[PDB]
Amino acid sequence: MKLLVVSWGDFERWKETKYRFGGETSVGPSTLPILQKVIKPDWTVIVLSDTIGKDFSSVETLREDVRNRVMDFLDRIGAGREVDVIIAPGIGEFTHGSFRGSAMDAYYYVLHALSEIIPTKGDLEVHFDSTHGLNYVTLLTYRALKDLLGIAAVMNTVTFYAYNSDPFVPKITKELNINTIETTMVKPTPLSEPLPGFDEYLCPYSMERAEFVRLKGSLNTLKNLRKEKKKLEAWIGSLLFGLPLLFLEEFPDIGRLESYIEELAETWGGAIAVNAEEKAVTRRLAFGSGFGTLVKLLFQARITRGLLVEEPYSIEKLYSVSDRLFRGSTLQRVRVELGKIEDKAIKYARKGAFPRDIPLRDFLGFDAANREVSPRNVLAHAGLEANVVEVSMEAWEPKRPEEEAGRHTHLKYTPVGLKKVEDIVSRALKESH
Amino acid sequence: MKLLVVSWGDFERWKETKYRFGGETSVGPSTLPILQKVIKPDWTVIVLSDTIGKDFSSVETLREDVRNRVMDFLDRIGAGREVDVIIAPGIGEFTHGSFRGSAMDAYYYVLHALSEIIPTKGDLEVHFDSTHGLNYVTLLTYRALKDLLGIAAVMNTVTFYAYNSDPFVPKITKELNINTIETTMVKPTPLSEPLPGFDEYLCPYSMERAEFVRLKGSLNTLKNLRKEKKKLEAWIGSLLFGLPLLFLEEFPDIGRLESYIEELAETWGGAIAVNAEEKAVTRRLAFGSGFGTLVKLLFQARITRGLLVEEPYSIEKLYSVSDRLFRGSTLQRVRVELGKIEDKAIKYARKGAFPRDIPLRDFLGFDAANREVSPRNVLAHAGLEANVVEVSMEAWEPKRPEEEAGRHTHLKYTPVGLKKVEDIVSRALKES
DNA sequence: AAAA
DNA sequence: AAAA
Repeated sequence: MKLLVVSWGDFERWKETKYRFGGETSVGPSTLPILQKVIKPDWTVIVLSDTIGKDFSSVETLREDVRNRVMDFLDRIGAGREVDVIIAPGIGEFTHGSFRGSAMDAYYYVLHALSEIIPTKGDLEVHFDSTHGLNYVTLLTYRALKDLLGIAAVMNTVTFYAYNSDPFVPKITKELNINTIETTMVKPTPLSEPLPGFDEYLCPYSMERAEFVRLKGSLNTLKNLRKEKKKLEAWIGSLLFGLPLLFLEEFPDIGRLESYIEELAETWGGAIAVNAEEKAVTRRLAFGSGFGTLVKLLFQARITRGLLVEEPYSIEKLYSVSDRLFRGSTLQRVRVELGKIEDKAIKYARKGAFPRDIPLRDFLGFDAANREVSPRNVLAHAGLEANVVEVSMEAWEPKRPEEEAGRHTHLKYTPVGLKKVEDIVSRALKESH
Repeated sequence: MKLLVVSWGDFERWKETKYRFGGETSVGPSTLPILQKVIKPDWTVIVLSDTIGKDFSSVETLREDVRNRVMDFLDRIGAGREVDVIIAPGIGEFTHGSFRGSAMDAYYYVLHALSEIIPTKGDLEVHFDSTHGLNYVTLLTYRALKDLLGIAAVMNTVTFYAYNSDPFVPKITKELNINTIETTMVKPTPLSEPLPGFDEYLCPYSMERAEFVRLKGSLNTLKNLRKEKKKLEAWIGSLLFGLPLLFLEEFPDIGRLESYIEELAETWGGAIAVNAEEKAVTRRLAFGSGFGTLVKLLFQARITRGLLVEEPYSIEKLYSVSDRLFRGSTLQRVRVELGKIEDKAIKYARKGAFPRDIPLRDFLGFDAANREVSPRNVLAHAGLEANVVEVSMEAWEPKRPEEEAGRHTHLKYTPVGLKKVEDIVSRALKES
């Protein structure tokens, strides 16, 4: 899958010129048709400001205005119609109207928008054109694009290209070259944020104290997230710290996450007052970092959902999950920890012993010296700490126990053990931020 | 230490407006004084396109012309004397001149320029303004800033703020708000890319390929990296994978890296052909990714230079280094591995035993026929693998061995061991 | 806790 | 809001 994103300003104010790209040449007011010809994308994404709209009779009338205007422009230029248009919440006081709100709303809106567009299965080749864009929309789109591709890179190969044209001077210009200003193999960056406090999901921009308190107080998200917070932070830490069993046991509910993001996005959408007479759009609620963290969390869940399996978790399963999620010394320490339990399972099996629901400490034959559960031992042993994990060997007739022990040996956090791991991994994720 | 960086285009064509920022107000043509007034920066940086240069005699009368007119404009609105001015190489075909070259040369030049300005000690509060910026220069300056602060974040606390004002619209404009577009705690990202092939340090933009090969041949830098490439990638791997002994032993020569960069820099600049009559700059050499990696490598070395402790490398010193350099699970892995060697060294000290110049396998007491050095065992055991490391205990009169053993127990790689580790860590960094 |  |  190849993906072309373009940051656009006011497209009706652009001059006809000549564009050079990949040896091909193009006459027109936009870089898009030559970008599509050369790159041949599987899908195109256009990101432009809300401020281009010229109708204030409704918020949806303001977006059907801007959309139709873009649909005309794509016909004027040789551009296709396989396109998604993201109408981002823009700021300022213009000749044809006024738009107030948090400037950071565009980041959270575009992040949320791109989250539902960027494919969650297979490799990504992403092309970003900034020739036509506004400074602050372009930077926040670049940032929102990168942050998601960083989570995509955990499971899949992600190459990122960025283009800007030669600068346009009124009449000195004859041909503009479309230059590659970036070419990057996106590094895998799993989410390393804790869920923030319940002030930083939706904030009041221009709203009376009592009215905001009623909206905030009405949200199912904040009520639910209060109790679900620790487990989601335990899962976030599972990817970051190299804990393959906690990844599986703490895999989040995608439906519930989808529910939280739609609820907040809708409260924000509904809190936009479009004053039809005096041509003013006021976004009376602003998105917080908490909304951003949730969007990223659900994206990481979608990216990695294919690894999840049913409740009996074998050492062979933890091996394969680990080889996908982890790299470098994190991966190799996990393989050594699974290896030590595997090699012990093999010894038991040679003797015709198949222990069931036994603590890992009793499985590996530890001393009675330490039963306390430290962050040191939890983090250092890929979360397979001796005092929290329970082991069960399903019985079989061994002929080559070296290769069949892995499938028949299962690991499980004790109900007490899981809560000790949750506290440690949650606290460590919050202390590392 | 608070830092302020601003992205500027053509600073003359801006009109008088007033600005609102953080419970203050200001009148003038740029946001810099009201930013300085609220932010209270210990230093200011200004990144410009060199395309605004008018007098074309040669390169020093372009970086003069622009620095002249920047310093005139900074007297007009009282920006003070605490300012650094980066005249980044721009491209295009303009009213008063023509600048040709690679679009990406601005990134590497600003990266290089920023690598020498940004403090390499103490916490950082970086403030960034995109109000006045060109499209590409602002985007590359932003990326250049983030790439360096990510490495700075390894050792210090780095908070980053970005600003862009309400859009200046000439009719119906009363006052523009300085909007905060970004506020983030910068995540520690240690350098995680190998040094490339000796192709991609300088590339010919507009140089006949026979001339480039001649020039690439006269560079001492590429001939010196030929040797060092592996030993430097091993050091890069040391930070990324949590290998504290390899970090100390492979610690790069800063004076030497300084001389590589300055040579690649002054070579690039010496291949800029200015033509006074045609009014045309041409940057015949382009900066490659290899130049960027060397600047980032040097910056990471400056950031972590304080940790290069005096020899020999004791368990106590390795703990101290590790406690500063590593986080999360990687730190605990390293602490557990130093704890294994420490606890053994205590058991030895109790019996009155102080082994000297002993392989770590013999120190820990290992079976035969596990002498093959696997990537698995080097990366998984904080690079302290039993077949590559040599332990020494300087004999002492113990009183509390549990406290004393850490100081008196030294670790080093065997001459053969270090090359296998270098090979393993270099290879692991390339598969990335 | 690698060959507690 | 193709160099506020």
